[PDB]
Amino acid sequence: MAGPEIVKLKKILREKAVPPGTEVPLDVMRKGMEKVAFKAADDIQVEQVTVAGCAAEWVRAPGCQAGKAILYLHGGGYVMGSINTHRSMVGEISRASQAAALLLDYRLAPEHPFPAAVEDGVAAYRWLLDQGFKPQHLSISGDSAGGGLVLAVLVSARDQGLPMPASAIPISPWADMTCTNDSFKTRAEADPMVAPGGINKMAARYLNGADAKHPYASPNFANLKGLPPLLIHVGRDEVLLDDSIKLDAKAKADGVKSTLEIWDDMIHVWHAFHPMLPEGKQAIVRVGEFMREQWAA
Repeated sequence: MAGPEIVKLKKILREKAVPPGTEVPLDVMRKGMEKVAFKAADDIQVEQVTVAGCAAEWVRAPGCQAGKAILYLHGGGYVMGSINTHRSMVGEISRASQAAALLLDYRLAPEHPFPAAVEDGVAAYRWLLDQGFKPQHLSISGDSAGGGLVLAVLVSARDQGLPMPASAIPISPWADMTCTNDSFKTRAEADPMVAPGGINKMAARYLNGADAKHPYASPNFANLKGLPPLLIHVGRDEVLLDDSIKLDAKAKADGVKSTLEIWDDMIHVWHAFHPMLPEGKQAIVRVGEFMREQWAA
């Protein structure tokens, strides 16, 4: 039985979102998301770098432990989103985890379709390793499309004989490009956050004709064996619930140490609304603890 903050939030999201079924230009969507992006806390500091040909920032909250890093892979359907749209939540994750985060501006579709984002994520993880960061001091985290891409980067890295990080935290991941999961209807009406055709257009654009079941496009179909300990966050009120429930079971089957938390009443990447959502704040804290626990073990 729900908190007033998530209830005032859902209404605002319903009010401010584009009516269903309506088809918005890509560059309007890109600009929309840029332009309402939260501003990072004033005590977050940032450093521009280029990694594997991409723009990135090191995002450093206070408390950052020397020698630790998180590779962060932002959300946005694989077609939008940027360093700017995610700096605020990654800042808070850096805060809870006491580790600096590398926030990658990875290649976006449709200008760069799949596997470009995966090539970039793996190339960044490699670069982290060429910098000196030890695998046991690493973590990878990502929301939505960034959440799938986390798993995809691991399968791919692993497949290329790269050593796995200490932990991985997909947040509301999209790990099944087919979008055929039951929670797409059972959960439709409770979710203010995601429409498709909306989400289907994104997959169409990312894939550009490629197998929707490719392990690296959709890791719910991947051989997950060897992957590091996982924590998967998802909200009960998202159409993408089933992605996480199935990812979790996939990881379990494949011998992976996985932990699924389904947050009651929560929406898609409710972490991003931390400035006014007690639950956003709490779940980020939790992402932190998990990282440090696995860096503890």
